[PDB]
Amino acid sequence: RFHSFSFYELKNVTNNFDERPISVGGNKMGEGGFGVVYKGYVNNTTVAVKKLTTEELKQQFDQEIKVMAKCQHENLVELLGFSSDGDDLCLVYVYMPNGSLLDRLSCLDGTPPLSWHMRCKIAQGAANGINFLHENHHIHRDIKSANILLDEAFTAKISDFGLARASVMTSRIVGTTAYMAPEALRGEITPKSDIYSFGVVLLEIITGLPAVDEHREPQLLLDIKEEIEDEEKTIEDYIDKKMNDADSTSVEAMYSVASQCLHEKKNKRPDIKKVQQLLQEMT
Ligand SMILES: CC1(C)Cc2cc(NC(=O)c3cnn4cccnc34)c(N3CCOCC3)cc2O1
Repeated sequence: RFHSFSFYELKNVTNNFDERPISVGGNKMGEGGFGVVYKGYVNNTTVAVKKLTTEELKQQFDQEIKVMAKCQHENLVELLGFSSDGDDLCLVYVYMPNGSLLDRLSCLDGTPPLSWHMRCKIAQGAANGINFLHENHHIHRDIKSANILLDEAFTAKISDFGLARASVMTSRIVGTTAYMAPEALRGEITPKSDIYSFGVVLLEIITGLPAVDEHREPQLLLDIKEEIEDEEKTIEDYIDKKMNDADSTSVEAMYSVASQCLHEKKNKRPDIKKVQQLLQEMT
């Protein structure tokens, strides 16, 4: 039971959708690729209002709402309402004060680096969210650090279910290439591909490096697995130098999970329940 807003009500919430930089007194918070996300106030509740071909975008809008109606969990973003009355699409969520894991890993706008302790809890939280989705027979298809949000306590919240499928190959290959498993690039749809993408997220957590950097060797973060396997680099060479509380044993444990997640044969990867347990044993 979501609150069916009119589009006009959401204009009064968002100051008729004002533009950019929130770090210097603005209201627009960010963009993923499907919509622009605005900060607003419904009574005293802080909200995030996402303003989104038409048929494909309308299908993602309906799929977001359908997934959110079925799936409530502390490690999933909470949808408060929607509006689709006058040929315009909006999604209103509970506000996440600490933004995305990507933003916090990059220390965007002067935020302090995440500690190893906090990074372990974020990894666990994200895995619990993905487990819930998979337990409810949903494939996310776009797991990445930009889609893991963080509340006031840095609890991880999986977001953006527009591309999700309630589980075969597909014609239209979707996802972010730096996170995608080989079989996903070939066009397969499977929960095993979400596991692979989570492996890339775990590498971002360990290293603080972006998943892709055109100005680096190797350009794709997933390729450090091969460097470490061939012993031309070590895990210690890549560990984020913006932490001071990272013990070798637990970092090695998380890397072992990331390595298993990034197995190139899909059927050799752990399922999400095993990933959850391995991260639980790490802590
Ligand atoms: C000002 C702060 C520091 C607080 C804050 C919150 C959110 N997001 C949300 O509050 C939010 C809640 N549900 N939701 C759903 C989709 C996108 N964003 C959200 C985002 N996002 C913008 C879009 O890209 C992802 C990060 C950035 C951000 O920076």
